[PDB]
Amino acid sequence: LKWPRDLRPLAHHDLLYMGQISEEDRGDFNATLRNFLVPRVVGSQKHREVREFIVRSLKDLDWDVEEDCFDGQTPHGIKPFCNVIATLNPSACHRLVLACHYDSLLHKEGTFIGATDSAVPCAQLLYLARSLNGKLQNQKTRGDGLTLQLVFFDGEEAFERWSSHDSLYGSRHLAQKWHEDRTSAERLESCLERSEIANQIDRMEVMVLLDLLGAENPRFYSYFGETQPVYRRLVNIESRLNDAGLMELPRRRRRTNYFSNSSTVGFIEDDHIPFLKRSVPIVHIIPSPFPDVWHTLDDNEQNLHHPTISNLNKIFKAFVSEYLQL
Ligand SMILES: [Zn+2]
Repeated sequence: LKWPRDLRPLAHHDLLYMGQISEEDRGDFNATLRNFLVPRVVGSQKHREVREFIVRSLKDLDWDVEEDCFDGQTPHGIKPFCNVIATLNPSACHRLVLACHYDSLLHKEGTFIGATDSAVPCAQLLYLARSLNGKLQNQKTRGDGLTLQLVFFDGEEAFERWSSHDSLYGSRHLAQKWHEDRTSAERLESCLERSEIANQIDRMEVMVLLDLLGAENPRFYSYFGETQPVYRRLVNIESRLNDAGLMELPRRRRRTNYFSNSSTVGFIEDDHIPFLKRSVPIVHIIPSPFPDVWHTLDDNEQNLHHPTISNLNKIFKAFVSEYLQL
């Protein structure tokens, strides 16, 4: 089966531009990232501050922002949860959805920053919205029926031992909410010819979920055959960036190889699951293996690898540009 949207290769000019960074771009990203490098456990003041910062940053860019708030039972009692959904053009039928979670694990051993999990992904999504703002606002005027949507899930982490009932609180809630929210092509702006739209979940054209990013030398694989055409664009973009000499490497004459051209046999539970169960196509941008710092007190700021983060930001910027033809 072909991808429902013909995927036009990024022109060289655009690839080079998406692959550059000024030191002020680096500084802008780091400034954004500092806002997330704090404990943000569900129910806490800093958690509320982080949500407020996400919401304000995106409202300031003239995105439509929904705070999807609810209370849910947990092994620790009733807890408040608030997903944040930012949509560049609400009326556009189809959404390229980029996602991550913004809560941090309540770690039994002490204060836990969750720098890779997922403070960096949070910052990457905001940095994309900020750095591509002009181009995105231009794209929004086309009436082409496609837009960008950013979802910051709350309550990804378990309070106790990960289970179907203790984990993915925000994503389980949102997927069900959108599945039950009925709509059709006539109510929406420029749906593709062959689109079957019965509810809001059908408008998610593909969900690209970023998680556990920020450690050196991540290895990604295509986890879903369904989105192999999309995944292959990340492979190609990374290859073109290396060919252009636009990746930061430790030594001359090396290449990044983050996006492997293989598939793996690996089952990961994450925020994508409740959407996958409802036929949303998923690209899961998560390393295999997980970073060594995963769910340890060492998942902190100093253990981030900034050259890797810069390289990923170039891939992601080029990918959004290519998908939306910015
Ligand atoms: Zn985690």
